[PDB]
Amino acid sequence: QVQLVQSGGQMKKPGESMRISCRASGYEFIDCTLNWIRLAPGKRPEWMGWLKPRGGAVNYCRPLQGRVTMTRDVYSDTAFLELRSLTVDDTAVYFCTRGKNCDYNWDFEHWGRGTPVIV
Amino acid sequence: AGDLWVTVYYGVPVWEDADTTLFCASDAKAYSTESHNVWATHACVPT
Ligand SMILES: *[C@@H]1O[C@H](CO)[C@@H](O[C@@H]2O[C@H](CO)[C@@H](O[C@@H]3O[C@H](CO[C@H]4O[C@H](CO[C@H]5O[C@H](CO)[C@@H](O)[C@H](O)[C@@H]5O[C@H]5O[C@H](CO)[C@@H](O)[C@H](O)[C@@H]5O)[C@@H](O)[C@H](O[C@H]5O[C@H](CO)[C@@H](O)[C@H](O)[C@@H]5O[C@H]5O[C@H](CO)[C@@H](O)[C@H](O)[C@@H]5O)[C@@H]4O)[C@@H](O)[C@H](O[C@H]4O[C@H](CO)[C@@H](O)[C@H](O)[C@@H]4O)[C@@H]3O)[C@H](O)[C@H]2NC(C)=O)[C@H](O)[C@H]1NC(C)=O
Repeated sequence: QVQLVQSGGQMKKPGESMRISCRASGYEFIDCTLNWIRLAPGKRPEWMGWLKPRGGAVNYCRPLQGRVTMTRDVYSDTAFLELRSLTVDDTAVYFCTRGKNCDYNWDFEHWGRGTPVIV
Repeated sequence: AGDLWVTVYYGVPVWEDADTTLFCASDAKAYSTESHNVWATHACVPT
């Protein structure tokens, strides 16, 4: 089976930045697309953008266009996400997520263990 | 002007001892393509 081990959830303050990693295993890191879906209190699970680790191709969600920055070290098979200009509202638990197969990104069978950031 | 003749049969159930090249067939149960085996390679035909 595949698994996505993640970073520890840091404690932050508004008007700052955060960076949370996500290491993948059990599959070819390049062949499949990875997402970042955070979950805040009560709101629908918010998808922020997918990352295709071939050539770092990305597609960010409209409200996050400007703050979000999804990268990856294809060598350490690690997925990175930076989020500047922090808010108490964008506070959430973060989950790196790849689909069922590489033919379809949106069936998220594989989730990573939640990383809890506090703002 | 005879009685018996040579008659030829194809598919006759006979064998002789022999040495030949033998190829490999694997059980194909190795799911992980990443972690591939040194003996049960991809060239092994499926069982
Ligand atoms: C293809 O071609 C494309 C187009 O050419 C390329 O696209 C470009 O890509 C680059 C990225 O590679 C992108 O760059 C941006 O860079 C920003 C960094 O700049 C900031 O800092 C500088 C430096 O200021 C400090 O240093 C100087 C001296 O060096 C000093 O004079 C300053 O006072 C200041 O010093 C301070 O500190 C010292 C410490 O000692 C003190 O002593 C001192 O007293 C000071 O306190 C600033 O100059 C910048 O300011 C600009 O941007 C701000 C943003 O609000 C403006 O307010 C500011 O007026 C100025 O904007 C100018 O340009 C605009 C547009 O023309 C004018 O309207 C305006 O009037 C000014 O003339 C920066 O503060 C970086 O921060 C930035 O990212 C941020 O901004 C974007 C929006 O722009 C946000 O969305 C982000 O979220 C970030 O907040 C960005 O990365 C270029 O902008 C981009 N080009 C365009 C047109 O967009 C492309 O790369 C190329 N190649 C490919 C492959 O595509």
